[PDB]
Amino acid sequence: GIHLKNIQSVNVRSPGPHCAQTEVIATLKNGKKACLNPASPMVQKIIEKILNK
Amino acid sequence: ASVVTELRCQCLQTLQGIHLKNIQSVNVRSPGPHCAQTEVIATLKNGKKACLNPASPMVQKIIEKIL
Amino acid sequence: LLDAAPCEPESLEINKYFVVIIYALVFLLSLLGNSLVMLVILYSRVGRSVTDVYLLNLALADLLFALTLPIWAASKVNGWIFGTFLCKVVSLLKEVNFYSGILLLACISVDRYLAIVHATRTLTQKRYLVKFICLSIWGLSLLLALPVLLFRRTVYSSNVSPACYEDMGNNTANWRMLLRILPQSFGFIVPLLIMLFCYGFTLRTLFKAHMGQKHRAMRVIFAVVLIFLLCWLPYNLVLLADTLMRTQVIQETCERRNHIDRALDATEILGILHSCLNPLIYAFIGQKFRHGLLKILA
Repeated sequence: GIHLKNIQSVNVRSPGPHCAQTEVIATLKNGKKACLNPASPMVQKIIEKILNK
Repeated sequence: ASVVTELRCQCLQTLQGIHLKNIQSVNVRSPGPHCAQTEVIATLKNGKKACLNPASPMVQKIIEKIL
Repeated sequence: LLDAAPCEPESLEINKYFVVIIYALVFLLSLLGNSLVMLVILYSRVGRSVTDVYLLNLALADLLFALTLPIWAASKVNGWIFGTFLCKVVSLLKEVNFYSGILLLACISVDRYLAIVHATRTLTQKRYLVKFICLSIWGLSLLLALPVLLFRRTVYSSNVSPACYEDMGNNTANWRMLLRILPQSFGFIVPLLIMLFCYGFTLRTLFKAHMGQKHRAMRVIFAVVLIFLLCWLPYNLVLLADTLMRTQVIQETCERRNHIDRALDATEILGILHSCLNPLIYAFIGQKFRHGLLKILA
């Protein structure tokens, strides 16, 4: 449950040979990388708001 | 890895119409100190990189389909 | 139009390795020179003329700038790994000392103009306000350096290592471009105009007299002006080119981006030489300082 104001960027990695599960990695303003659950609609909402930004 | 005195937008032109069958991953950067616009960068399976227009509904549809 | 694609950045090892040596050498020379000048000025209280105070303040500014150099060299090496507080403090100190150094050069030029062209008139007596003028210059430098303190932090990116950049919000790029006007106006154009005017009239009045040492003074003035130009003009021109490119006046391309980045770094290296060179051009080229330094060896 990372707040929007702290998210700097989002990277979405699709399934591949090295990983069978979709990954969402959020890079925060403080430089720490966090993992997000793809199934959570909050991530999709965050992405939509960022795109509309 | 590298040192740069000043930061710039990672994209110059804005392409559209990428086939998801070739896309391997997608990165989205909100407008920060780096640049004044939201940037979407798609890395394909062959190692090439492409830039997507944030305003294109097709880009948003592709991103959500990836998720 | 598949030609469009990200412009990957490129970094070299040779520049990293050589820049550290250059910065360390400049640090050593500047430290030694400023120490010598301060020692000479402070040791003896006789003959504490206005130029002595001006040179003392210039030496202090250069000493602080050199003291701040090594952290900047480390940052150039590996990127700013040293947090936010140090980014703010060091950027503040660097910019304050740079502005004060430039404005002190301008003030010394004004003093020479008052003391030569207007030697016979009643205006020259206004050159005994070194204390208040120097205080005003330092205060103006501190006022001008505020934007660095207010909007500087580390920026974490994927392509590039962390940098002690500015973070003004959504439209940070445009605001940074606007803030760049201050270093190029109160830092280059205004002092350049003042120096050119003052030294032009000084040369005009000198060339018409019959003094014995006129030629050496003319050569010294030419040397000072050329050193200032060579030290600062390249960096300012490259910065203006970068501003124009961001404004789309000149076509923007990845090759141009790399070229301008390299030019910015090289011109910053070159312009850093001013702190080391100032003790030689302004102070040690004088007879009084040399005689005093020779005396102090007792």
